[PDB]
Amino acid sequence: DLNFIQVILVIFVAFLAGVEGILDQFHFHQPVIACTLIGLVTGNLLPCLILGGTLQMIALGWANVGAAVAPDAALASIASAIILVLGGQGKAGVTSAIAIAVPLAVAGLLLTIIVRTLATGIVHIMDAAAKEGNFRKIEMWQYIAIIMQGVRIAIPAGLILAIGAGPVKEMLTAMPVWLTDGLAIGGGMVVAVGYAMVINMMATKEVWPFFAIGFVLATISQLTLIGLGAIGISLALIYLALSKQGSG
Amino acid sequence: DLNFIQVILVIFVAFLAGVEGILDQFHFHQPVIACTLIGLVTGNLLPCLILGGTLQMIALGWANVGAAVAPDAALASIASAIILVLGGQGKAGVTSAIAIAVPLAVAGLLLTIIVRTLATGIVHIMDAAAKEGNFRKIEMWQYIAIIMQGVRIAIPAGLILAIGAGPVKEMLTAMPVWLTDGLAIGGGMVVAVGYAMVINMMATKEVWPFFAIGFVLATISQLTLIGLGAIGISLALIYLALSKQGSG
Amino acid sequence: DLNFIQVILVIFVAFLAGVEGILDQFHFHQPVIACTLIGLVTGNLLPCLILGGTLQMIALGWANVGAAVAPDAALASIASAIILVLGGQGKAGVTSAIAIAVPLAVAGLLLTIIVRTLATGIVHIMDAAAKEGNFRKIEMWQYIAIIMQGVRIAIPAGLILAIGAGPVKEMLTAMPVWLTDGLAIGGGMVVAVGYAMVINMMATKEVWPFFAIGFVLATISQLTLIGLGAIGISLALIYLALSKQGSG
Amino acid sequence: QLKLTKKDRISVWLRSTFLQGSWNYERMQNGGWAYTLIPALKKLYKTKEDRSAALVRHMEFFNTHPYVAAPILGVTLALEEERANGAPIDDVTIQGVKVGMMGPLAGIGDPVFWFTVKPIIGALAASLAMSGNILGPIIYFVAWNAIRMAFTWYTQEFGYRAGSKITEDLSGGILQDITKGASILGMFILGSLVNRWVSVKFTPTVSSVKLDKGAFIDWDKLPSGAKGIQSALQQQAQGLSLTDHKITTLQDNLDSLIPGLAALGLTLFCMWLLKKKVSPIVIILGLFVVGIVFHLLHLM
Amino acid sequence: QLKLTKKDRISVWLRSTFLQGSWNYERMQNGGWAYTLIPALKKLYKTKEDRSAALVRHMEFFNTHPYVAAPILGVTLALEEERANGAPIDDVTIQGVKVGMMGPLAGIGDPVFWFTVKPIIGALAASLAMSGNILGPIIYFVAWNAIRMAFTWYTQEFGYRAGSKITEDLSGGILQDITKGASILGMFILGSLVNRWVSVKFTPTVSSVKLDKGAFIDWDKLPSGAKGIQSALQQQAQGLSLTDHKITTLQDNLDSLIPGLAALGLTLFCMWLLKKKVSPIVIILGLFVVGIVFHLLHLM
Amino acid sequence: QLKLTKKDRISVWLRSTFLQGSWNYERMQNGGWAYTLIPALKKLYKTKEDRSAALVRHMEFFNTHPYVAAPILGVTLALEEERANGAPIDDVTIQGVKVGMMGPLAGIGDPVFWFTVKPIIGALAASLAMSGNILGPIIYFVAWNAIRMAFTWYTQEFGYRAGSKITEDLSGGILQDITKGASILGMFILGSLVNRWVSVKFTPTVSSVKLDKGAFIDWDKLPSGAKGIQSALQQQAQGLSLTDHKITTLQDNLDSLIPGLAALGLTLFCMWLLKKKVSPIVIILGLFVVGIVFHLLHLM
Amino acid sequence: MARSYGNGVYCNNKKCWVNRGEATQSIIGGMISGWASGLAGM
Amino acid sequence: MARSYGNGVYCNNKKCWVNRGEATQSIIGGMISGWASGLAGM
Amino acid sequence: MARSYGNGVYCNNKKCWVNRGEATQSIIGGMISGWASGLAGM
Amino acid sequence: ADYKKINSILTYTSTALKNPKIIKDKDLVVLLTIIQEEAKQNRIFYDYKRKFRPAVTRFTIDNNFEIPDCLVKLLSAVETPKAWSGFS
Amino acid sequence: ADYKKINSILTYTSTALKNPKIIKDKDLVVLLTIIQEEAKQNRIFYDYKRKFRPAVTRFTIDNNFEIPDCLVKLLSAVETPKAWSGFS
Amino acid sequence: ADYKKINSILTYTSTALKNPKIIKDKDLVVLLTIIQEEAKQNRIFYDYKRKFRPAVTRFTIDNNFEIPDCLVKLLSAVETPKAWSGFS
Ligand SMILES: OC[C@H]1O[C@H](O)[C@@H](O)[C@@H](O)[C@@H]1O
Repeated sequence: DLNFIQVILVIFVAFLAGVEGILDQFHFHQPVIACTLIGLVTGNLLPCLILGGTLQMIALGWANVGAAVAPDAALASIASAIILVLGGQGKAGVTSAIAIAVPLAVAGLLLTIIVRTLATGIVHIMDAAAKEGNFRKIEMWQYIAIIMQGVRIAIPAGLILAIGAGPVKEMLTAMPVWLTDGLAIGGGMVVAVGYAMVINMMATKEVWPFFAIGFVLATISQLTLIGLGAIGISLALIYLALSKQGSG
Repeated sequence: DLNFIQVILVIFVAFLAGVEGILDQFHFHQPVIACTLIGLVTGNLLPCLILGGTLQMIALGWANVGAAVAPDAALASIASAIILVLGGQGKAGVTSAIAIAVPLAVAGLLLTIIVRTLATGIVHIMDAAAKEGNFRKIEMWQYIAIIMQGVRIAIPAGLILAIGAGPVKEMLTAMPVWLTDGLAIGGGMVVAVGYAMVINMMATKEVWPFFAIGFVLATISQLTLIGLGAIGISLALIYLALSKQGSG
Repeated sequence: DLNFIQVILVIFVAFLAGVEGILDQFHFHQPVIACTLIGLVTGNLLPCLILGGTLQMIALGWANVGAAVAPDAALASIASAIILVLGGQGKAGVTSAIAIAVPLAVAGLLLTIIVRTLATGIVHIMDAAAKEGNFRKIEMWQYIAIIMQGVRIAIPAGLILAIGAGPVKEMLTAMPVWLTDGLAIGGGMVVAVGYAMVINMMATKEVWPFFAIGFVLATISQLTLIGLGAIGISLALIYLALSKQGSG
Repeated sequence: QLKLTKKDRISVWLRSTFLQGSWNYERMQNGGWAYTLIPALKKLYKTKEDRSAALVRHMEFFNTHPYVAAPILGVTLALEEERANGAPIDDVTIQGVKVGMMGPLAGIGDPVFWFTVKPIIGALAASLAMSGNILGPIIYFVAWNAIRMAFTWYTQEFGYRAGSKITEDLSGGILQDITKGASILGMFILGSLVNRWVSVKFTPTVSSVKLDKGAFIDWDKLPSGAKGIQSALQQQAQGLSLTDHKITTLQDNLDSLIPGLAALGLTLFCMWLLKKKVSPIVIILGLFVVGIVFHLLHLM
Repeated sequence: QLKLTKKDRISVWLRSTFLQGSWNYERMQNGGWAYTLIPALKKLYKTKEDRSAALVRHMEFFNTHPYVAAPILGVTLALEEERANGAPIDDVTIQGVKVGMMGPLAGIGDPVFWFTVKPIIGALAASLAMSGNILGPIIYFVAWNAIRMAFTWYTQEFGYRAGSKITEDLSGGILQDITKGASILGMFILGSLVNRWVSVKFTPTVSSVKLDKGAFIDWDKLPSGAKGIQSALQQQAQGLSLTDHKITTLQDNLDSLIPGLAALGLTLFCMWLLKKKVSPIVIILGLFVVGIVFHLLHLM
Repeated sequence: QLKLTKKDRISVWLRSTFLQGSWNYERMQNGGWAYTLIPALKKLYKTKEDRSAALVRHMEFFNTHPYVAAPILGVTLALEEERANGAPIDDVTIQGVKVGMMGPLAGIGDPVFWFTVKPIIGALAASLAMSGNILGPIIYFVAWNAIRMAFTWYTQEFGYRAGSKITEDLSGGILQDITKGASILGMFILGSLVNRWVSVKFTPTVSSVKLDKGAFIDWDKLPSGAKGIQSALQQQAQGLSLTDHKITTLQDNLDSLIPGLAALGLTLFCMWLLKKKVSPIVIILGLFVVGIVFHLLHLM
Repeated sequence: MARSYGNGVYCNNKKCWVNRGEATQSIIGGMISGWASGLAGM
Repeated sequence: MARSYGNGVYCNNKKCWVNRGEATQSIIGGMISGWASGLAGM
Repeated sequence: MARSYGNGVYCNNKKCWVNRGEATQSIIGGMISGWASGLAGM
Repeated sequence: ADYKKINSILTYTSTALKNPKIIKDKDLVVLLTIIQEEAKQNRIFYDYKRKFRPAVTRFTIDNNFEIPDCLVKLLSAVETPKAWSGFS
Repeated sequence: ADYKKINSILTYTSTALKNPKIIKDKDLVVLLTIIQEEAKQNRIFYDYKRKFRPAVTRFTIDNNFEIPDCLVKLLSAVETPKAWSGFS
Repeated sequence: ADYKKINSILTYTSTALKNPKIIKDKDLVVLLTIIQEEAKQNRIFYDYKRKFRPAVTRFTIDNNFEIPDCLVKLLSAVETPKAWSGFS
């Protein structure tokens, strides 16, 4: 079981992961670091390290771009690690925790968006502080916002630790095969949204043909992705050299 | 055998396929419709139906374009399906008749042009009808130019019925294997004529390089025709955009 | 063994291969010819002819271009043929001599440049010969200036016949397996030098993208060299027509 | 005055089925076009000179896809009804609106109806028909005819209701881009079909050399039972052969250069032949006999 | 006069880690930006009006990649030091240089730090962690933090020392060309990734035609021992089907058209729905549920 | 007056065999070119200064393919006969027509004779010789020499009969088009040869993970007799491993990046080394030794 | 043993069948070329 | 039997492992996509 | 067991032979590049 | 060929080349000059590349969908091969 | 949405469309006109194509890295979707 | 590099840069400036890219196949690497 020192340490690690989810500076929020810390403070170290390596492989390409924000690997890692410690099955629950991470990652994305939307009141209070020229209120409220971004993940962790090992083991054993299978399939379709958003940011009548050429060339499986990129750069350079002559 | 009602009934459909082989409006000369009518009026329905299904597949892409005339599916369907009934071998003879449909399809192409050349005499008669303003004179002679296309198929059908089941089964049994085999090989080379007259209508020193790439890209068997066309659109889109900037 | 009639005849053939190796006119230096004459005079005819047939394939593409000199098939042919004759092993020794024909083809590349550099001094003698209008002083030195090119091949051959059949058999049995094996691997890495010289003469920022596509298009095994060439010209035709529009 | 009723427009509809009635090569569809116009021109003009004037007019060169002529038929009826009641139209606008429409509507009509709609409907009817299904032909006659009478009738009313006020906005700035871009695709897509859809293969064999040890599997040393198959797949995976002979055919010798090389030669030769004023019926009849002889000589 | 010492620069360094503290959507990183500048605003201006002027100035919209903001930090510090010591800089050069630097540095930092170095360091750490070595996360934290701290401090020092003399030689005559080439490359590579990384595969079978003799291998007449395998491999190489049934799935029917057709359809639908003001969280949750249902219905 | 007979033209032809006689690097074919012209110039100019003027003239830089020099040889003989009889030509046209001809005729000579004619004859003649056939070498000497003597003789007389009336219509409007179009193909075709014809193959293995159940064929539960092979190919067709070990070599790791990666580095390094004033005999000799070492350490 | 007649149907010596894959490619290939050539004809 | 979770790791019912080739391909494609998008977004 | 020597001839430890297909491809690539080498030179 | 056809073609081509609007279609001039030249030799031009009819539509559309008499009567002066094989 | 935000956005677009240097920027003229139109209908513009901010960077760089007040205060007038999925 | 060669090359290129015709070919004027400088530095230029000789043909053909003395005597100033490997 988990004693008082262990639960406090778990909670503070979760809070720091919530802080680093948006701070994006020390990257405790990464699956390897977060799962390692949770396993170290719970006593079940190696299963947590293995799980964190697995999620980091899963979550290699999640990086917030502009207003677009990734599915919050901090909550996914923290919640998967806590599932993994409380449910038992050190190396056996690796697959179950990895399966539960992705919807938990989407839930963390929702939570971080809700928090970033609530941060407008903080920015407005800072506007007022600028109107009155107080540095201290700025510092206090910035600390306060960092605190709520940490508690954004410290809270789901607290509620999960509130739900004892009994019911979490029951939920882990009461998982239909089709639920996990369909969740994996749905996770395998997600990148369509991101590709569509990038295309929408890039698509013009002058570039749709190049999209078609690249898409059709992807069907020759001997060509490698580096080779496809080389073909793309070559077409781009030829097009620019020709269009510069075209302009004059 | 064929009684007097059937021998005339096959003539009525035979004339209409020649009538519809030029009108191209209700599509009685199509293999699926033409073969079906001969089988229905003779009692050997299903063997004629499947031949119509088989022949309609081969005659999918035959359509007159401008002055060019398609391989006369009115003769290939009507005259081949008759030998299917007279020669016996209902389901066993679906293969035998199909082998001689294509050379018949060519044999009609000879006869349609000879008829389409005699239709020049009628309009020379009809031009006089314009010089006197006779609405009756143009209508009557038009029925002639419509009737002559029908008997263009009923006359060959008359001899194939005049040459009854006696010599018809002899010819379908005295068929050398190689006469069948080489005719199939020749049939798969004829599409080189149609491409050339189409390429001759489109080939220019500007577009000759686009022929070579498409030919060479056809050597990668993982590409489909749709994918090759998508590459086809994309170069066309890129070439026009690069050429209008250059010219102006 | 080689009698005194052969040793004179052997060097003279080797001398003429050196004589023709620079003339590039009567093609006595070619492996099919040069090997054949050594075998004809030495009595070991067929093993030399097969070697000549074998070596000609390795030397199909060796031709001097500008100041660049081909890897001296005159020395490789002569040295291998005498290696093949002196050491015995008529047909069994086809492979062993071939393994050392390529490295000596390089050894003549060293020798041909040292000879082609001393041929400078003769023309410095010849420049003053133009300063006096001496036709005969011009002819005499040119005969001389041809002779040492034959000498460049007859002198190693003179030393190879000086080192009689004894030690040539010892070395061909004292060849380590790896000394043969690594040299062939180095042989397939040579063409990186020749391409680099040609690519250096042709590479510009405007044609570098065409290099990358051709490199990447080489990764689809279904394309042959001819097919890759057709693609290259089609871009060349399209590029010229598109850039002439933009510039004028 | 000389208004055209709904009834006469339907008789024009019925007669348009004969739009290909005469089909000489000099003026292709003049008979079918002129025959279709009689129910209107009978009432539009009544003098012998006036009836002669119309009949000489519409006997000239007319050709297009017979389904896409209905919008021409409406605009032609729009012009002559306006002409009959008084409008300065004389031999320049009557032919000019028609000739401006026959060409471009055919190049949009031939793909839609001939090479797209017909094969799509034809495949469904054929696939059913080959399976012994009577519902094959019944669908095909229903589908093609239901599609045809809706388009041919509705647009004919549209051509009449829109006058020649749709042809003004048909300027050829776009048209010089459409055909030129079409040619890029066509020369491309016919290139791919030439490499593929032209069946030219050569049978005869050239060299049948005998392989050495280490080249073929040599099914004599194979293990017996649960390990013989093991070494069979791995030796093949390394490139070992299933027979002790390497069979080389002329097709591979041509294929080693580029696939479809013999198809291109025939394709170029047909190009050359038609330019040389050779009737394609002779070439194709020749192209069948060639298949007879080359297959007899064990070539194709 | 109002020169900034090394201590205040180090304090700005330490405070820049919280540059993303507030992160509202209206003004993106103004909270952390203004927080990082509090020591500068303290040490530079002492009047109540001037501190309010600086704070209102630095609460405006700011966003970039948080690591590559350090050169902006330095140039901003130099400009504000000039403003404090007396220089006609009036709200137009502070914001102007700031906004000029936000964009291109974000576009050059998002690749370098997010999608190029972070995933490689993460892959190394993940391989180490899954291999049972604790050295994975330790190496990851050490490397990423060292890279970040060195880059941020050095870039801040350079941005301070370089003044506003870097952005003057930053004409926009070439960023257009960089963007256009970027768009060509990105559209190509995104087409390739649509075909290759978005898996939309259908399970259900369609046709199971029963083959005639000569189509399948028919493992009854096969030889027994050292020749059965030979004949099996020859019949497999000639194309004879390894079973007496031919399986045709809907995935094969789609693939006969083009690979990745369903993936392209989903990509197009996501583009259309995002254009139609659908929050991508709803789209992704719906995609998860769609996967759940289509796997329940045995489709995917 | 000073006309040149048929006989003197033959000796010039006979002497052109030695056109490469000297072959110094400072002036490549000047000795052979000057030697070739002795029988004409002796019959043209009789003064000692006139002989010196001709001999200083034609000792200057001349180089081309020795077969296509005959049209230059004729045009040079055309100008000298005109010059000897009296024509205001002064050392500007004499070198000018030559230098205008040496360059471009080499770029057609080198492909025609060296890299096209010679190996096609050579590969045909080698194929006989390797088979122990004496018809090989005899044909090669006959083929190459019969082609040579007719071409070098005929064009010598054509150059004499056409003079400087051929290069006048040799304008540079076309010459710039040819080379630039040549470079597009060349960079393309050398690109394809680099990916293929440059052998840099690495042997060593990296990873040898042990496969779990369901990954390999498991040759213990296979059926015995006419059903063992059936399930072997079906397990083969679905991707199950023919062995219980998956071997990943260094070549795979480079190949997973792109094929031919190690070859592109070498030629680019040769590009870099040759730019760095390294004589290619050092690069090639070094390359042979590299093959010796990298095979010794089991690297290649 | 199977004489090709195009559009997916070759034949045998006692039964002819249509191949759906080759029928689908012919239904598409003619559509692409027919549309382009018909457009290039005007 | 193996559930694709992308970036090289799929899973099994009791064990999850990474396909190194797919991890490499994903890292290279992510590199290209991020670079191109960052360059175009500006 | 067979070391490549180019233009279709590799060798064995006692006998060497020609690969005709690779002999043919060698002539093709030498022809195409050689034509452009001289042409781009001028 | 038919002697009444050749003379009238020579009439219509000679008539077409003098109308100001047709000469502007330089592409059409090429067709007429060859058509007149072949008619000048009692031969009828062979339009295997089907170029003449598409041009008459291009000129007509370029001239406000209006056409003169000489171009209309010359539409039947061409051969236009007639032995289609199809696309299959 | 927010009425004060709508009114202020209308005011800022209005004053932006009167500065000569901004007036020159047709690419920015499009976005300003559209944003003023949407503010005129009491809606906050949604740009799934993130075009406005890169354009403000382009204009600022084209104006000697100098920016006015209206563009700065309109920097926060856009929606800019916020639910990234990644490249994977 | 030889001392008589360096001075002669500096002599010949110097007179080449003063002829009006050689000046027009801007490709050659960039070349000749390079020829002086490395001759000015007592080294013989290493054009591993064989550019100088083809340009002499390019210039000569543009001048009605006429060449002066300075370009001809500079034809032997090149190094032109000389260790071909082939295409194989
Ligand atoms: O778009 C660049 C930049 O935008 C936002 O500020 C955040 O998502 C950052 O992590 C990202 O680097």
